[PDB]
Amino acid sequence: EVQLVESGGGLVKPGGSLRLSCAASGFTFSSYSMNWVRQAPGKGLEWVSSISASSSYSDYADSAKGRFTISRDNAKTSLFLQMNSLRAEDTAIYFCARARATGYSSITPYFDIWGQGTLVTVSSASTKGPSVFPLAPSALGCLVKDYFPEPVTVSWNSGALTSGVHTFPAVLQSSGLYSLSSVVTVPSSSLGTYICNVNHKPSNTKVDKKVEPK
Amino acid sequence: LKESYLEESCSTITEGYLSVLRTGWYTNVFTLEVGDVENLTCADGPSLIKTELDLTKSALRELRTVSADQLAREEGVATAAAVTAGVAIAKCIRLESEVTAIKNALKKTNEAVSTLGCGVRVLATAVRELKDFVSKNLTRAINKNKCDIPDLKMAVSFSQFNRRFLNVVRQFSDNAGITPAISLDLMTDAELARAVSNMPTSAGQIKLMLENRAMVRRKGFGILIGVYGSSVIYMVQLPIFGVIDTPCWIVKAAPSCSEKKGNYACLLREDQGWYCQNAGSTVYYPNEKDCETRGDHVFCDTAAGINVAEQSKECNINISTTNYPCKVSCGRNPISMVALSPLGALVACYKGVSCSIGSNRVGIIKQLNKGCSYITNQDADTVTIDNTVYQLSKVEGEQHVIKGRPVSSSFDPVKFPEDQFNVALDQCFE
Amino acid sequence: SVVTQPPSVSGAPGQRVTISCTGSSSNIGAGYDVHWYQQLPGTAPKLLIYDNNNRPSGVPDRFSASKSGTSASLAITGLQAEDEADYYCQSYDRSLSGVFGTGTKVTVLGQPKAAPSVTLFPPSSEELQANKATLVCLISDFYPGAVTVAWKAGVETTTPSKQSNNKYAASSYLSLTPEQWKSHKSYSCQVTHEGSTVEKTVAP
Ligand SMILES: *[C@@H]1O[C@H](CO)[C@@H](O)[C@H](O)[C@H]1NC(C)=O
Ligand SMILES: *[C@@H]1O[C@H](CO)[C@@H](O)[C@H](O)[C@H]1NC(C)=O
Ligand SMILES: *[C@@H]1O[C@H](CO)[C@@H](O)[C@H](O)[C@H]1NC(C)=O
Repeated sequence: EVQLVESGGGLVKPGGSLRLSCAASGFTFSSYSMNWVRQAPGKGLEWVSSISASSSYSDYADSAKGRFTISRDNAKTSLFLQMNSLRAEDTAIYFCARARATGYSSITPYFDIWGQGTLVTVSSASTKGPSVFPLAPSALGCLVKDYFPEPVTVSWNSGALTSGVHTFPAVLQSSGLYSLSSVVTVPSSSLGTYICNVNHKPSNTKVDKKVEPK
Repeated sequence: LKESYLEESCSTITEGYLSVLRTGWYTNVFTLEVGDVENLTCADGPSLIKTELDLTKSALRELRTVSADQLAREEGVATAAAVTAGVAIAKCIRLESEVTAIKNALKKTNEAVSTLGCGVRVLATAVRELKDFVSKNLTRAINKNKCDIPDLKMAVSFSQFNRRFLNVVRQFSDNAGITPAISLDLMTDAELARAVSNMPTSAGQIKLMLENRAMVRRKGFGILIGVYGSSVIYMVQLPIFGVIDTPCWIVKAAPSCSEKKGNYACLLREDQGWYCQNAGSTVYYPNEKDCETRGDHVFCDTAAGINVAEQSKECNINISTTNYPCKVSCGRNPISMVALSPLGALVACYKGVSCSIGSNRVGIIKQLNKGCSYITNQDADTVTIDNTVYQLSKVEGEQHVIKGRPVSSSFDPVKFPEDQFNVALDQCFE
Repeated sequence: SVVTQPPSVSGAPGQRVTISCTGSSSNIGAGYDVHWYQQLPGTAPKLLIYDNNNRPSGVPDRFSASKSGTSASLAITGLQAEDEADYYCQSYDRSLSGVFGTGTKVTVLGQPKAAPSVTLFPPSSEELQANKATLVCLISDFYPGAVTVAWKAGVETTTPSKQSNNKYAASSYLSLTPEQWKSHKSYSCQVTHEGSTVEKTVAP
């Protein structure tokens, strides 16, 4: 089956270096030009670099020029992106893509196969446990304030309150840390107990706060 | 480059070539302005200007006739495909609205991009030197049909400014409106560079094309649109190489025969020629004329290819593989010949011929034994069969051999079947 | 320059909607073709259109596209719920090489409009004890998913997400030093959905 599988994504500090690898299978790898495309969180697609079937031609976006070097090994059917001098704006999901070009009226490459992408996170921040403060029912919830990295799960009443609950998306602050909120709607007569179950698997932290009125 | 002599099949495979495959066409339309030369005459007797004027008038009258025949008729696999596509665009430009649009967009400058009513985006180029000379210089200096003037500069300039037009008329008359290639008269080197730059391709394609212009002129061609007044309108098709940098290889082979007391049993690989990877398909070109080489780059036409299974390449490792029906031709009639490969030569020496390899400074290096021998271009400069001398190339590369008893040595010449052409290796045994 | 698309397009199920792709002389105007991709949330982009107007094998005929001069457009004729996604146009630039359009979110309006419910939570005493103060304005149960929330500095708002009941929900956070909460008499978060503003205020 035609498949591309990226690897090598992880956390890195501004000025650091990472090498991404794409394992290609299911097709004649040496027949195709290959590309890297990236997508910052909540942003649009951005072409990064290309390499020709036998590495004769390579090209890079202005942002990657000098810092990034694309390469391939047709023997192992693998593509690689060497990223150096990484900055925070390089935080993105990096996709590996097979290119095609009909070459009838122009040479305009399209990308017909994409890998699922690996996440590259560039931050001066380090893994941090979350601090959970309660949202006072006076709609009840619990707010996680500053944690790192992003992965964070919030349940209520050990999963009993599965209906009537929404865990919001996280927000990155100038601090470089993350904050989430989980809300619950219950009868204002059912006050007299709901517990806010939180898990920051990255830091191996599990907080179980309870919500109570002022 | 890397060449491997396959001893079991008296064949060679040379690898390390890089594809440049033509996938499309870029149209550059030209408007060659001749000017009102038909409203000029020389009533003076023989003269230099008179000779040039009559050549220009006749060339322009001949072009209107080659155009009429061409229009009547229009209303190698690659050459046939190319012409069909060009003639379709030519019929678009031949419409009255498109000509005037092209002429209008070219009134302010000598070059403009235009999108035709057919949706084809073309470059238009004005060539005005001949009309400008005729209107701003000749028409006036021939005041009263007096052409025997003592200026001499006028005659030289007239000859200088009209030869491109004359050469264009010759090419379209000799080829019935469709030239085989792109001469310097259809498109100068400056115009070719301008068009190559205007193409929607990549900077790499642009360098490969500008470093291989002669190859570009051979792959492209020209089509006469027509004569609209004193304006000659023609189009040039420039190749678009949409598939590039993929691996290609060439297979050469020669007859491999065993012999038992005058009876022969012969084997010949029938899969010779060029192979190029093209997007999950291997493309095969049986005519080595369909591909031309420039260093590691091999230029071919995607329209002339044949798709083959990727397992066909295993005939270059084990012709007797069970994973693909390697095509061979068998028979009891040996053929002595030389098959030049990029880095050497296969020599097949049988029956009553004399074969030797020679040096350009020493002469005969040695006599060759009967059967198949592989000669590298570093061991010899020439191979001779009887009186025929073959010159080896001077290309450098890696040479390798895949040793192995020739498959034809297993055949029994005594009672060997009749000549089977284009069959599987198992069908040759019996 | 950059290839621009409208940020959002919306239509009812069964409606035809169009997505424009505005290029320039160095890309589409230079003779380069336009491709289109569809990206569902969480997944890799999928090829939707190649060479201006061709559909790959697994693309239904309700998608069509075209190119004209220095622009292109994608048409979805008869929106279906599965067509809600992000769509990107793509070409090649003479100087920037591979270029992607800014992208368009397509919403399929398969639900009636619903006004948002706003519950503003004040800073917990526990947080003030940590020398920190954050006001959490929570927006909930609204359709469609697009809202502007206001308070100036120290504001962090999440883009509208989708909760259960297929309705949308958003959240915003104003971070102030504990002194600043005691300084003012009241703080307020104003939520605007479909030109309608909802204001909740909190006082120390
Ligand atoms: C064309 O030739 C006629 C007759 O010689 C002359 O009177 C007229 O001026 C010429 N017109 C042009 C096109 O110059
Ligand atoms: C052609 O006419 C131009 C008008 O400016 C003149 O400068 C040029 O020298 C002329 N050429 C000849 C051959 O006289
Ligand atoms: C070639 O293929 C045949 C059949 O698969 C196998 O028996 C043989 O060992 C292989 N090797 C050679 C060089 O004959």
